[PDB]
Amino acid sequence: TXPGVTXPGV
DNA sequence: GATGCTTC
DNA sequence: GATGCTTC
Repeated sequence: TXPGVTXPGV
């Protein structure tokens, strides 16, 4: 997730 | 070191 | 099955 904690996603 | 899901 | 790395 994020970044942080990508997206999701990417 | 945690860490985290979403679309692709 | 592949992604996507940061801020915390």
